[PDB]
Amino acid sequence: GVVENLASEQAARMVAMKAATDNGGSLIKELQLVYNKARQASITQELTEIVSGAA
Amino acid sequence: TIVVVATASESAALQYLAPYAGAAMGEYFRDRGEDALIIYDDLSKQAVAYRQISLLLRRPPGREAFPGDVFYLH
Amino acid sequence: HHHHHGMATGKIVQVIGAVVDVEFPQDAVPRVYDALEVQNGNERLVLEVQQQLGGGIVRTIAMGSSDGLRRGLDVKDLEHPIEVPVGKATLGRIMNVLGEPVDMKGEIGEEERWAIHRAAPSYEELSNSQELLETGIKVIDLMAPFAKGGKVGLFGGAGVGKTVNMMELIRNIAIEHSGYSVFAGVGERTREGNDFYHEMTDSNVIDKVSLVYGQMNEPPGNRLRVALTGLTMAEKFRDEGRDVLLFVDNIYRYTLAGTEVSALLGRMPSAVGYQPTLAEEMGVLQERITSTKTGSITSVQAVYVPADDLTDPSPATTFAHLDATVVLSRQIASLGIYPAVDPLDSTSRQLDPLVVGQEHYDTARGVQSILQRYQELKDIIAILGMDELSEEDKLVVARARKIQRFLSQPFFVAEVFTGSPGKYVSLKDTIRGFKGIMEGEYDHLPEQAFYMVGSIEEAVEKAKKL
Repeated sequence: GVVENLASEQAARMVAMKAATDNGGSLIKELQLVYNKARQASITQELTEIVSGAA
Repeated sequence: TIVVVATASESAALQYLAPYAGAAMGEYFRDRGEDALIIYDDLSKQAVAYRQISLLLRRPPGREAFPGDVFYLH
Repeated sequence: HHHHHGMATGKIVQVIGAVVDVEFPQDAVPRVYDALEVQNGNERLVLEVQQQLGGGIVRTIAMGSSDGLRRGLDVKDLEHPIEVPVGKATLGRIMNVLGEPVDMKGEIGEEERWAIHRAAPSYEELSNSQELLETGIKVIDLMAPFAKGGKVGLFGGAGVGKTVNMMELIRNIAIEHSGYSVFAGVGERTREGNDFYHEMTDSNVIDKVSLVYGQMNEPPGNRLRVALTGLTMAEKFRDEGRDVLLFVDNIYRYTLAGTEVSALLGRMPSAVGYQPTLAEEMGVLQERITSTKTGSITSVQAVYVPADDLTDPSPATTFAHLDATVVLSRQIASLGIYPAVDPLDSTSRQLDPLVVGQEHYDTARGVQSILQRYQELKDIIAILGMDELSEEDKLVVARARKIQRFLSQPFFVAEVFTGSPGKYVSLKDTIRGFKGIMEGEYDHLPEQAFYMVGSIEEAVEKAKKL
């Protein structure tokens, strides 16, 4: 009966790591979508040119 | 110890020219064979003091409307 | 490009760059589209006056160049503004950017010669009912109800290509509906014209389409001025009895030429590297392709976004100016199917809601719910095993695989190029067969005999005859 501890621990860690790897930490990748707007902030770097370069 | 007191509604020559004016009152203990110290506190509130006197006269030099005191006065 | 009547005007002044600051007449300036055919060098280089000024030196901008001119070039006055040659007889050869040709002779069929600046959007006599269209396919018409004379967007990568859309749309839409489907092109390659045009010899569309492309060797004003040929040449066939259907190439020429030319002229405009003329050209040009009483004006909205730029005008103008946007990924074409357009994210607002009927609502709800509910039983269950496969996995996998692999009916693109037939898929077979026999009824069709079948009409005899 000791096989249920290693099989349940390895199966629970493999199923929890495979299922949680696409919903937990992978959810942080959704924050990278916000980075798609961060490039718009780079356009603000051109606004300062209106007070220097473009005058 | 002495301390040059300056309010927020004072002239721009004190905060913008604190280093050129503080040497006359702080150079008596440094250039005479004794120990001296200059506690230059609140720099961001002083280096920008020359900004309002630079952007109002139609003259751009530093970043975000600033003068040329970062490479000459330093 | 204007009708000169008099040939007077005056001399010039400054000629630095592309700014045509020629001093023509004093108190006799022309219109906006009335260009002055100046004799700069040898040819008659015309310059469109974008903004008139007093004295004579007006802010004009030419298309090409002056080919070496002096400081005092003689100009000429015109009368008719934007007098180019077009008409409904342009379906026969490749067109240019000024109403002339690019392939053979004849100026792309010389016929009428009216105003090049056509009307944008109008009502009253125009069709305000906005009827639906039918392309005649099981994975284009049955999955997305397109409107008659609309600007449907496009997305995705490769898979279909120009040969499948041009060859499949140049025979089914041309015979199933009366009308001439033309094309355009702004910002293409110099070698593609020596290869893609060969496709016109493999589908017989050169005699029914006016290829108006500008390539990319010219500047912005000489290559981005292809809007007068499509609007001026497409209005002669759509307002006579036929239905015009243009096809754009990309948005890099109009966006780069419009933003760079409108923002690099010494004037401020929009932000994020954009210009202030995007709402007028996108809103006025996007609403011009509408249905009328004499014919529907359709146009293939093939705009290219700037790598999914939501802060710029590509996602807002492309997603807010067009209607339905179909996407074609590599998963539908990498397995070995005919149609590369997937059923996910490829529908309009009146194709899956309660604004059609029981056929479109039952077929869209059953195909969308069966595809979305069956797409996870073959991909997410492959990492574990097939031991827990009940009736939902076998029925959803067999119905989803057989319906997805058998719903791609072949059109007339491979009938004169590869050799496979199929004719055109009807709406009764795809709308009355994919909602009942593709869920849990008549499970006798396999995967090899169900391929290359016209909707669900040809798949019934293949299960017992093959």
